[PDB]
Amino acid sequence: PRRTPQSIPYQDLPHLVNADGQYLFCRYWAPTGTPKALIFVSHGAGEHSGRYEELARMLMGLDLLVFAHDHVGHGQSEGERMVVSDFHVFVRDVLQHVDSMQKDYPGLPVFLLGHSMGGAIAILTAAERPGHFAGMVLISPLVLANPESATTFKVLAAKVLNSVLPNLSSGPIDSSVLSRNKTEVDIYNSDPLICRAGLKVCFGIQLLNAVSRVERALPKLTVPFLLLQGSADRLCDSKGAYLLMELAKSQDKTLKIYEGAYHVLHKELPEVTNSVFHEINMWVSQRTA
Ligand SMILES: COc1cccc(C(=O)N2CCN3C[C@@H](c4ccc(Cl)cc4)CC[C@@H]3C2)c1Br
Repeated sequence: PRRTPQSIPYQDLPHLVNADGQYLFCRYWAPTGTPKALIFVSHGAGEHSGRYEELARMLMGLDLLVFAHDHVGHGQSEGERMVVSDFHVFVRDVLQHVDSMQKDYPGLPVFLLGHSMGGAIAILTAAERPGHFAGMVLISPLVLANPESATTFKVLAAKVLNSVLPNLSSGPIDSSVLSRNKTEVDIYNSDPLICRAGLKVCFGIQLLNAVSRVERALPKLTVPFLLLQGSADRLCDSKGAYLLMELAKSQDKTLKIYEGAYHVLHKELPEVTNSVFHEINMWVSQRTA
């Protein structure tokens, strides 16, 4: 029996096998009756699908069937931790899962919800299939890197390093910049399914590839979207949210800025989290009625 990295047999859990023969752990939240729509939840770097329990329960409460998987190299899925052969693997695997759900629920509209790197994955998925998705909810999507981290000098130095020692790691991401809510920082720091090892050079290069690919995809993006962004985000720069609003061709695009908020808006100070849940609820409800 194939087992998760935590030694649990996949036969005990919801799962799928991707095109590379890797098992991905899956999570579902289905309503009691006929769903109004489907929504895939796309998590960020280093985290996993279980972090979306409360948001998913809210969406299921709106009669959507919510589905997710842990991206390769994350959570309870297989793969070396936080590495990927090419960023497109994440997009391909989302499309596999979406195609499987659409075959089981034909005719239902499908939405995407993505945070952080998961938001870049959602943008690239929707840009790969224009007109396929009904809408997207983006929570601090990866559109622009922190400008102090991604200078030309440092990107060229990382490309040189990647050519020699692709597995060399930097220090870990500073978890205190994820959220002003210190209880949520403590929860993040003690979740065994989160990867807090330093970012490997090779994966840093894939995240730079995601940024480059997102920029080229923006003029192909026509899907309706809700974009939520904190003004003090040190991981996905707020300028990227403004760039997405300017360059996406979508006729239905809305931005809400949370002044002073950090990166994980759905796990921020209660005033911010409650607003994020309310805005997503309203936006999805208006587009599923
Ligand atoms: C747990 O890891 C997490 C948690 C939360 C967010 C992220 C993430 O996606 N980022 C935070 C880093 N930044 C690094 C940046 C970069 C790479 C190489 C070089 Cl030379 C310079 C800059 C590319 C974009 C990513 C986005 C991660 Br990674």
